[PDB]
Amino acid sequence: RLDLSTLTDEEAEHVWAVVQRDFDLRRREEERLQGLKGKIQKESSKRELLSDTAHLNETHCARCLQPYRLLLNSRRQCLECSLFVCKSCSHAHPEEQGWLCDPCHLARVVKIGSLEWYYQHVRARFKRFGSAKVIRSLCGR
Amino acid sequence: DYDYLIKLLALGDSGVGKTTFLYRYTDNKFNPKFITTVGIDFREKRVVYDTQGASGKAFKVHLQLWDTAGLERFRSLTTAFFRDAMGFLLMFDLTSQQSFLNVRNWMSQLQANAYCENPDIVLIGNKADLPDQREVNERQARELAEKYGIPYFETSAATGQNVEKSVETLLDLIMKRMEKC
Ligand SMILES: Nc1nc2c(ncn2[C@@H]2O[C@H](COP(=O)(O)OP(=O)(O)OP(=O)(O)O)[C@@H](O)[C@H]2O)c(=O)[nH]1
Ligand SMILES: [Mg+2]
Ligand SMILES: [Zn+2]
Ligand SMILES: [Zn+2]
Repeated sequence: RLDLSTLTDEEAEHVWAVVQRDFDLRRREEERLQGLKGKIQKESSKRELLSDTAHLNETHCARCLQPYRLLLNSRRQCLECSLFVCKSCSHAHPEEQGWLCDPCHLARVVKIGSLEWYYQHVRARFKRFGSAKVIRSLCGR
Repeated sequence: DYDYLIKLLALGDSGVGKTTFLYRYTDNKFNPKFITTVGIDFREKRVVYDTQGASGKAFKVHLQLWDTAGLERFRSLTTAFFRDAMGFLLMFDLTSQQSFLNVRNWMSQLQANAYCENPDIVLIGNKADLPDQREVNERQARELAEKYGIPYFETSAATGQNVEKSVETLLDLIMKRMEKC
């Protein structure tokens, strides 16, 4: 097992600190992703409700529901779910002449942002991540 | 507040200039003091990454720059954090054929403690600002970097020479990996 006895204490005290900061970080990143996943469900269910309100997207933004004629920008189609939304609720996506609706945009930051590919290869080669391993080893004090 | 959290880590011999290289990247400054890094440490920096297509879109990225210790007294601990990074800055000193010969040990060290056998990596030759004290044949370093199919960059934490460029190359290397999901 990773054997930290060699570490003198001024050192030990330092390492842990660095490790704490790492945990603070991890915590934060999981809540960041939670929040976004939260926004995608809320917006997504709203769609499922207004879904029975015939042709509403034709006159109202799919995201903020404000009326088109009242805005200072100009209606746009999401290249993804092909609904319309105002400039304020739209975003120009990475690779393609066009735009994305604020929900579809988060939907994508989340799929790429989570990094499943990475965290799973990590989890399948070791049982825990660095700070974790180093935390139990630093418990030998 | 940001779109992506990317984790990077620099490893190499002691004194090849990793802490200094990183500080120059996040502070565009240059501290000359040598205070061998105790085990591990990391600095954070928010940056923007723009995409290419055909234009594309800007993205806020929050970098976690991992700085490992070079000494052996710590080899054990340091290698534990290698799995915590998406990409590596594998650097050696241009003024020490030694550190350059250890680059082969480091690579394998990485291959065994990283999340994968072949992670995104970039070879870095530091301390270009002192050509009078240089001792590493540019061709070898350039050829080794081709054996691994890895980008090479002679850099300088002092002059800042490529410090910015190299890092944004590893980053762009990891961004192509993620996007394929
Ligand atoms: N002229 C010049 N000096 C540099 C450069 N980079 C680092 N140095 C110097 O080389 C020394 C070592 O830099 P460090 O960051 O401590 O190297 P290190 O490998 O991270 O130290 P360890 O954590 O023990 O591995 C410092 O005292 C700096 O003054 C550079 O690009 N140019
Ligand atoms: Mg250092
Ligand atoms: Zn709107
Ligand atoms: Zn959409």
